[PDB]
Amino acid sequence: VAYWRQAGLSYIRYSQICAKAVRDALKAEFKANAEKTSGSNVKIVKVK
Amino acid sequence: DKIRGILHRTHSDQFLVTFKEVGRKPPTFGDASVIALELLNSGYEFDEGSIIFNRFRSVISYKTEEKPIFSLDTVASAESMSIYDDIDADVLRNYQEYSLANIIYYSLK
Amino acid sequence: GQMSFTFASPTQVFFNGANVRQVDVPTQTGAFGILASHVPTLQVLRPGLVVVHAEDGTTSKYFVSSGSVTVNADSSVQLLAEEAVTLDMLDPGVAKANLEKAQSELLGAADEASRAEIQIRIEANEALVKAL
Amino acid sequence: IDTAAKFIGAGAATVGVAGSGAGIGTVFGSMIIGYARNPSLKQQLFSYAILGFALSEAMGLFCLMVAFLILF
Amino acid sequence: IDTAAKFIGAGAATVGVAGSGAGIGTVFGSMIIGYARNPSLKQQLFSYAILGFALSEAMGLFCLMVAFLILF
Amino acid sequence: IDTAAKFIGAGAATVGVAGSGAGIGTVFGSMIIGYARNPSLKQQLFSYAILGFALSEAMGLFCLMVAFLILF
Repeated sequence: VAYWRQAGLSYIRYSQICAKAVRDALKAEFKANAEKTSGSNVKIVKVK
Repeated sequence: DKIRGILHRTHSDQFLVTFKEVGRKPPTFGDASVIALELLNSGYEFDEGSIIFNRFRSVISYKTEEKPIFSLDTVASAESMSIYDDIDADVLRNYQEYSLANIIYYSLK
Repeated sequence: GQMSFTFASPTQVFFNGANVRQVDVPTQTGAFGILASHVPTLQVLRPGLVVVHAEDGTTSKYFVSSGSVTVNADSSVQLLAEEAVTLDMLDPGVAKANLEKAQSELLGAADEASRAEIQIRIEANEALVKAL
Repeated sequence: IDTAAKFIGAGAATVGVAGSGAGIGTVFGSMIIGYARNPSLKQQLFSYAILGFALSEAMGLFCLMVAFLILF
Repeated sequence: IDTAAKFIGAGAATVGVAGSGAGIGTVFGSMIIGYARNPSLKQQLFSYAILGFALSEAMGLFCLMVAFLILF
Repeated sequence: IDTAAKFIGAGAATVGVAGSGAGIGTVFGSMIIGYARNPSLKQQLFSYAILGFALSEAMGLFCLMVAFLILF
């Protein structure tokens, strides 16, 4: 249990933020490999 | 898309969510985290499951296959985990979620 | 002795079936050392550096972000991580500036879970600087 | 005065069971935090905590046996 | 002189009841930490505490019982 | 006056063995939590408790032998 627990979060929602900070501390050379993974392409369709 | 388009007639009321725009660009691990996050925070608390996909053998012949998903913590609480160490129901809660994002990324590749 | 160490990113692979006697992993609920016959557990990770001691004279200073350590019944581990980079790809200079800006938004957070998101962000940058 | 030496000794040798009193209080403070990881209860988890009690209280009980010889 | 050996045996024997009072702080301390793993509490988790608490106090009362014999 | 010293001496010398039982409960109260993490009983773990009971009692049982030479 931590602060991300007992407030209504998930471990993916933990793992998204702490991995995003590593992609901001990279240099200009290895910024394209942070652009490579960047997995925001799946759309969301719920019928209601 | 083409899973939802086929099953739009017989099983239009057994859908949870549908994910489109898949397969144009190559799949990555972030898209395996977008799907697995929304499978939790939907309101549907489930206890077993399974995934179906096409694991290929060669250039010519593939095969549609079947793999199960032990998502529930207590079905993952059996005789074979009492041998293991200090893992509680909070550590196993965080761990069993992360293997849901690793079976989707295996399935997507 | 008679161990197996596997270390894989999603896109690349560091170690496959090659073990060197000692692995140091930052666990979510503390830290541990793998004595090559350690009592097996199923743990998950916090932001922190992994210093694998090669046999090979020297060590290997990796830095994971969030993954999973599964040491199992037979003497064999499987350490899988999402963002497993080395030290020289990171810049210390941008890591100093990112700390206090996330502390500035911490007082400016009205909600209770949005403020809890800010507490996640300051912890990862705190282990960023002290590893450097 | 000869009877007084009988009385002074046993009350002093009484207190050698005070630590053996707390020496059985911790062997039950383990099996709470021991069982609550690994439910293998009826097997040798409980059977060992039986042995640790009767051994330790016997060494407290022999300390009470010398209290009687000072008394008698 | 005959009264003075009554009270040293009264004072020194009562000392040993301190030890078993230290023991039941352990077993009630350990039930707090055993419950925080595995909430199966109303089962033999809590029942082992009342197992242990009665067994440690039985030693401490066994210490205190000689205080009423040797004084009288 | 020789009799008034021999009986207070040994009863004072018995007090220390309370220290022995209050550690000897720990050496089985660590083996309860020892085997319940990793079932390595028949190997070197249980034999350490056999050494652990044998060692700390030798710190204890010698103190009883100190009480005998005061009595004799």
